[PDB]
Amino acid sequence: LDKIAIDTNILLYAYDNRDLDKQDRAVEILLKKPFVTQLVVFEFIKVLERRFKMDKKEITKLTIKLLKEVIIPLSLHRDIYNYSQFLLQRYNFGLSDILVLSDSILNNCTILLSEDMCNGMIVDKKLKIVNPFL
Amino acid sequence: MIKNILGLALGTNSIGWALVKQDFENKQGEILGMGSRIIPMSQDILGDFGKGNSVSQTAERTKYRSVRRLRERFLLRRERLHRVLYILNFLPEHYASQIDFEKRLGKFKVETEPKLVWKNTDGQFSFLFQNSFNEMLEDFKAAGQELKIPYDWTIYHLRKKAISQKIEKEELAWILLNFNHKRGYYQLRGEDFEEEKDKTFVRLKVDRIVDSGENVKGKILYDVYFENGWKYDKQVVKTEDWVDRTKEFIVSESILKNGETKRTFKAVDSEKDWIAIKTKTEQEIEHSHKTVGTYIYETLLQNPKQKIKGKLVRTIERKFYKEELRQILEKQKEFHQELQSDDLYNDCIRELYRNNEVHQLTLRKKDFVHLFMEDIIFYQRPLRSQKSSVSNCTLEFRKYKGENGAEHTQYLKAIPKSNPYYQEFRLWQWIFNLNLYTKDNDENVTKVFLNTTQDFENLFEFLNTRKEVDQKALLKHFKLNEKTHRWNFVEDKKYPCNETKTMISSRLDKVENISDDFLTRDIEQKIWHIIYSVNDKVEYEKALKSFARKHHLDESSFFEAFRKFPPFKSEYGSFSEKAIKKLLPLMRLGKYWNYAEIDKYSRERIQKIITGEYDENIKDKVREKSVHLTIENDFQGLQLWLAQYIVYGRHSEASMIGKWNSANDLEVFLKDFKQHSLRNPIVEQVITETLRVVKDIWLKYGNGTKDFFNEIHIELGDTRYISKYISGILSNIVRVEDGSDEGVNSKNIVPGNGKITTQLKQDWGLNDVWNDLILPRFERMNQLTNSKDFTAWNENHQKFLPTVPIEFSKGFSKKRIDHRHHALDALVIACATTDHVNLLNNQSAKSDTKRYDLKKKLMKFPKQFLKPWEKFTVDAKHNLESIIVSFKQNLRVINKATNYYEKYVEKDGTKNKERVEQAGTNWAIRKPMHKDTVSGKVDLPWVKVPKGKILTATRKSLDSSFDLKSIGSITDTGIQKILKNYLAFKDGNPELAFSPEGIDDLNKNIEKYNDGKPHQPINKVRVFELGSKFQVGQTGNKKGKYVEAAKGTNLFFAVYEDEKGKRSYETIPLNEVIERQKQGLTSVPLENEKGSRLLFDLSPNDLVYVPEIDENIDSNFVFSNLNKEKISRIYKVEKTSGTECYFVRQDIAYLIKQYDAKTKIGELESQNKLQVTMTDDRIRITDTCVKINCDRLGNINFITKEKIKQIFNEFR
DNA sequence: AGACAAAACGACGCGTCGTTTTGTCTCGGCTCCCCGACATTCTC
Ligand SMILES: [Mg+2]
Repeated sequence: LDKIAIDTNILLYAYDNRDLDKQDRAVEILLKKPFVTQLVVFEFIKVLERRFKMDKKEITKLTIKLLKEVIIPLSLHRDIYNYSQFLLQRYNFGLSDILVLSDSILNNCTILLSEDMCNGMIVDKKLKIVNPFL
Repeated sequence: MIKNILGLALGTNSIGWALVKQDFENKQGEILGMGSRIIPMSQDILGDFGKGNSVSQTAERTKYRSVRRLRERFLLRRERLHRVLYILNFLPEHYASQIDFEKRLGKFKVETEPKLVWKNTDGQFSFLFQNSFNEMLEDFKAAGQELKIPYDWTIYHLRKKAISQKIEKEELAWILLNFNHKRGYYQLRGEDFEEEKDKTFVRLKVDRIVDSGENVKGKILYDVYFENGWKYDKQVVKTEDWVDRTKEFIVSESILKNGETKRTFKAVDSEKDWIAIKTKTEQEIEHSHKTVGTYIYETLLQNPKQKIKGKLVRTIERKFYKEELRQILEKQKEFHQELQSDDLYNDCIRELYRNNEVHQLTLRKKDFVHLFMEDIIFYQRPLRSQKSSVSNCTLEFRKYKGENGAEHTQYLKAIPKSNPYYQEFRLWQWIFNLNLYTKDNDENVTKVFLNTTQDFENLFEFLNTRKEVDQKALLKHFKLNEKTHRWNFVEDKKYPCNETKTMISSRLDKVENISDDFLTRDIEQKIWHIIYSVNDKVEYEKALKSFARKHHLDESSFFEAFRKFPPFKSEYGSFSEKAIKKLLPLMRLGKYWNYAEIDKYSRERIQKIITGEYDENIKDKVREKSVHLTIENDFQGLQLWLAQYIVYGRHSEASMIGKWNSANDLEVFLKDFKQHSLRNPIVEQVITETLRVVKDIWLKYGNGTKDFFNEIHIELGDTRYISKYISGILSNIVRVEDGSDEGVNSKNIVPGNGKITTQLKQDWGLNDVWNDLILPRFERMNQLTNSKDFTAWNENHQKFLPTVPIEFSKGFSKKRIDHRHHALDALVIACATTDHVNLLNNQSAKSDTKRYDLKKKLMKFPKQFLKPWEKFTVDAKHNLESIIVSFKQNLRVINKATNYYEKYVEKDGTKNKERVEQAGTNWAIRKPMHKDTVSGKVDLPWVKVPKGKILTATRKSLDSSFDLKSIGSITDTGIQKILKNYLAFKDGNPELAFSPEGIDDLNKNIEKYNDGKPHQPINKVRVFELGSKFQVGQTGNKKGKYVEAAKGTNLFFAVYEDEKGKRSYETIPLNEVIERQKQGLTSVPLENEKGSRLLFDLSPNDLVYVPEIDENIDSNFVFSNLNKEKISRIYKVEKTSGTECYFVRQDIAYLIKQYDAKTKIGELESQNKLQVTMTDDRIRITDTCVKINCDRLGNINFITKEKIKQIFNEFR
């Protein structure tokens, strides 16, 4: 029993080809219907528009399809800002990462998956970060 | 001509502040500001501090802390017992399996509750000591009582058996833990009293009462005789309750000097007085002549239904347990070789004190018995040193530079008064203070018998040999007698005469076998230091024997001389030892005086004085007084004043006067204020809040500039403590530095009295503005009671006056039922000039003309006072009908606390005991989390339980208040049946049925009401209740404890709104507030489960505006045009529960009539607070109220454009 | 006529506004520091 959350990295490695192993492990990780934040989808849209220069229509179609079928969005907790400031005193991370962990934690998530953000490090003794591609 | 006036009225929890800008000469002026600050606490404290009953939350916190600390010390004792016994291989395998000995030293493994004897195998519990159980059954069979007894009764059989037989090691470990449970009463000081110490609880019978011929108060007093031949020391009047009455007394007998017992008496009641119970149980144990364990075992043998814990043995001297445990250990010692193996003993010593090799070296010389008894179980820590709290000398200082590069001053602790230095000082001071008078002419007969130095020499030598003198001895020293002379002191009073040295002389005289010169200054001061420092019996006798060895005296009578020295009283002088030692030479005269013993600085100052030259450290008043000090020899017999100045150069304490220049000085003074520096917390809170309020008004109205307050008027209206302290503190701001204003208080500080304020309020029509303001409340009560007794018409004024019926006039005052009476008082005080207070305090003139000018200047022609300005009264109306009352709040839920603890740290290759700070985070809860009573959850098939609620059952005493409805609320059905039968049998009268006699009768005849079936007796029953109770904790058995929220802990009330518009309410209890604030979040969730956005949170003492039924307040703001209809619709939260919030109009202090369940009437119904408005619309406040925010001065605070700029101007 | 939409029935049944009433940890021993007030003497 555990609540799995994920970050922009898993979706980005899922989409790209040149990293066949990373893309694979990402697509199996998407099979367990892992929960997502609204933030993570927002940076997904941003990186698709900046890095991948995809047109708006296709991007919105893909995000709607994934939110409907593969990934399960989670509500934007209203205490995200105070709690993100709480981890700011004890943790050394980029503020966007602090928000994604804040919203994952406030939604009862136990395990988060990504390359970055200090593999294997438990956050406020209630959430863990696991690099799954290794 | 224009003067700024700050008037302050000080109450128990109220500060009334007013600031006005007056021209008395031109008959003008206007009020700038008014307000009242209220510190909420219940009227219980108000009625309690007048008499005094633990009126401090600090004391309650201290009590909880002490109880906890005792608990952890018991735990630590048991913990060390586990460690030692595990080393000894004494704990059983099944038990010791579930104790951690590696990380948590000796603690039970988490989520386990092992018992030493109850072994669990495949989910079943079995006893471990079967053979001892069978032996105890055989003993009971020999006694012939039963054959079915509890297994856990074996402990007393073993404790008796341990005295003279061999028991297995497991029972010994069990017995040791039991002894750790029950330690016993013990006094740390001890000091075994008179050898007889009779103190014997006896039961005596009064034989006869012979009328003693002592006719007092129209009645002749009788004496009392007893069967043993004893007479009651006191007499008796009431014959009926003394004839042949089996009375039990506590008596003390002392062998008097005549050689007879001086017997005392004291009536005492068993089972109701702790001393009587203790003595009776102690005597029952001794008269049995056996250990208390065997006494308990025998009493359980004879009466197997006996309650031991709390009934049979409650409290007995620690000596009993000590002797029993000693006998047990010694008699088990010769059988168990494990108690002699010194290898194991060293192993235990190393385990228990690995970081203290000194203590190991100490206890390596002892054995197991001393380690178990004196070290682990019966180890009582000594009292903490209060020496660091001793006061400081006002003259001697010391300066030093720390690691921070600053120069800060240490302090010199004051001299103990028992020190012979201070003794000689007080004797010299008195000797200079003494002067004789004659009885005949009451003339100053001095300068004849004590004029030359030799007379004072003989006087001092005489006074050294005694300890305290009287009229007689001081007169007879000079040969004078009672009939002709008096000594200028209280004729029948005794004054200290160096008790220390004289009593030392007596004890050194009784020892004998010594030369009559061994008592000198060095020896006396030494033995004083020994007898002052070591206040502990064994240490004290060691020290005395060592002194008798080092100094060539026999240690056979000297220790007997000094073993029963009564310890010194705890008192200290005003000065320190250095200051007294420096001062002593100058008060000296004759042979005890010499110039050589005066230090360099004072000798230099003496040379400067005699030479007549000019120094900056010497004032003109000095030579004015020291004109007679021409020669250095004149520095003989100098008193305290002159010598003190010459030593330290200051004309005693002349104070610093002081002058604050801005609000920064005040705020620094407030920052540096120390807790517990005054009489009691109430006045301290009042003074601190007054200082905060005056700082705020200074900032708001004068912006912290110099001398913005032209004058401050102060008044109070027990509480007199703050009458002078606040005036002294606030004198700094309104003082004048020109030299005209010199004294303890600034001349601008003008306290008044009740006479002035009441005469003014009558003469100004202020009473009229007040009663006009309050009348609507009385009209509301009239319409509520449907009468006309709450308002009285008058024709002299032609209007309705507030009034109360006589039956509701128990303690009424019209003035105490509002909060802005404080503002009224402040305003009337402010306008009262020094002329007014002088006129009304010194009305006695001795001549009409002299005070007639004040009459013409102040009285209307002496009828009424003339207006400060023509618009005074209506302006006062406008001001007072426009006051917001500001209520201080205490929403402390969590705060940070720092923990220091002793521990051995490795530094520079050495283990040193130093103080470590706790790692990690740890919060302190600042509110009582829940109520003390603990209930347990039950499930009853015959009770229907609503969803979301549970049934909790608690034990209660079966007593007179158990009627049929309540009898139906006991969880036990058979008990319900039996109690129903009994209550029916007593005609349905619980008072007769459930009296203690009735309970006894039911217990004796339980067959008659159980349908003939046997049943155990009943004294307490578990009554169940249906409601919402939450678990105390989650660990161990704390998940089975169900409690209720504590008083005053429903502190936040959330109001949310959904998208359409309805308001939803929630009462958020303290628990989730705690973990929310611990997670850094807001106190209340910002959305509810439905997702409705949170409007806001309400707390007790909050303020809301309740708009009219027609107004639509959605984005109103505009809180600057607060007129009277706006301000009358301001409600303060009072309490909260569920979805209900109760409010009181902010201007209400006390309800005219509270609520009584008989008449069923009240100002605000039963709760004394309404969920709705008091006005005729009666609208739910919670559905339309809007939260507001006020400051200390009660001014509304709202978003503005400057504020919206500054929000992120600060971050820019 | 068919088959969906929902009103109607049931005893049953539990929730709900408004107020009132009820229940709420207790006693023992000391020790030692500080302060306050009120009396006397003494210096200024
Ligand atoms: Mg990131």
